[PDB]
Amino acid sequence: MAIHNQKGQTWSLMLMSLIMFIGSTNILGLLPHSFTPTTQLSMNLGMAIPLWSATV
Amino acid sequence: ETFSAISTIGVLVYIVKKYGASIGAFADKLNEQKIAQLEEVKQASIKQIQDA
Amino acid sequence: DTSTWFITITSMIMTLFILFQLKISNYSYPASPESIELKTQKHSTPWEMKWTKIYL
Amino acid sequence: ASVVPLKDRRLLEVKLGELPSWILMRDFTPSGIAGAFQRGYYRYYNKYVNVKKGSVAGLSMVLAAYVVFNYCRSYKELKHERLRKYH
Amino acid sequence: FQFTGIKKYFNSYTLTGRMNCVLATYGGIALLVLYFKLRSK
Amino acid sequence: AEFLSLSKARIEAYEKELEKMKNIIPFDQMTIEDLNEVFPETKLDKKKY
Repeated sequence: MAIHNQKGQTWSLMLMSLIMFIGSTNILGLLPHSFTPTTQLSMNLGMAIPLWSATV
Repeated sequence: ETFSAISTIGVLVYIVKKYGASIGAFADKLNEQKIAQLEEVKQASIKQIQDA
Repeated sequence: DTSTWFITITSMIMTLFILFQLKISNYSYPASPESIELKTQKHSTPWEMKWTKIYL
Repeated sequence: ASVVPLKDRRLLEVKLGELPSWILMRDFTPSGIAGAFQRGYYRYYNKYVNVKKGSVAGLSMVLAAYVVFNYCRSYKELKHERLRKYH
Repeated sequence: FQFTGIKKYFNSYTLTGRMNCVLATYGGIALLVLYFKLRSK
Repeated sequence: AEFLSLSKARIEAYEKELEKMKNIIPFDQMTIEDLNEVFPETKLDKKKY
């Protein structure tokens, strides 16, 4: 929140949902036989491009 | 090949040690949260009575 | 492994961002609670000023 | 069958972690203050004793369920078993 | 009711955020080269 | 006597406000909407910090 300080603060309530999902789905997989969805390269090319081109 | 099953369950035993201090932080958060309302009700009460 | 073909996961990621924007949206900020004590002080002070103008 | 699986989690929450507030549940909230963690305790040996306000046995049962649920899918691939049993 | 809790949020930022068409075009073209290499084996 | 006329209801409305203020605090773990009278809420993008 502190860096932006604009009327671009509306966007920041989403960016803390983005940190809890890949914060969790990278921490679940350390278990014995679990499976991480951020291992496959498919969804990460759907996490970058609909967010990166939402900026330009 | 799951001797790394125990070591991801062994590290989660060492955090149960600090979890007995996490009750204070968790407990501490609740108490800290509790003090604010108590201050607020008292603060609210004095202002209303003296304005009358 | 080098997996392939990608028609999978990425359509099942945006259904997840209907969940995480539902849970995390109902949170509470400690700071908002310090703001409601300020406007209650100025209102009765102006009401006492409305009572002081009822004297003067 | 939706009211069947939804009444499973609302039974495995309000008993063993953590039974919240919002009166009409106020004495139901302190029902978790003693907690059923004393009921959940006896499975390991004694050692996870820190469950008082950071409750281990409330959480560490789901993660023990998600491991043995994922042991079933892996079983077909890593067969390895001879015409016998192990030690 | 998985809509009106977050419907005020959507038409705010999906004006730029809901541009998955570029993901759809870069995805749909990425479908084409893999069916083609298995066609020529 | 207009102060004795107009502010007399302002005294009793403040006196009745002390009655309902006792009602709201209640149990420690009481409610998430009954505590939403004194401490405020607003429309979109009010709380800056």
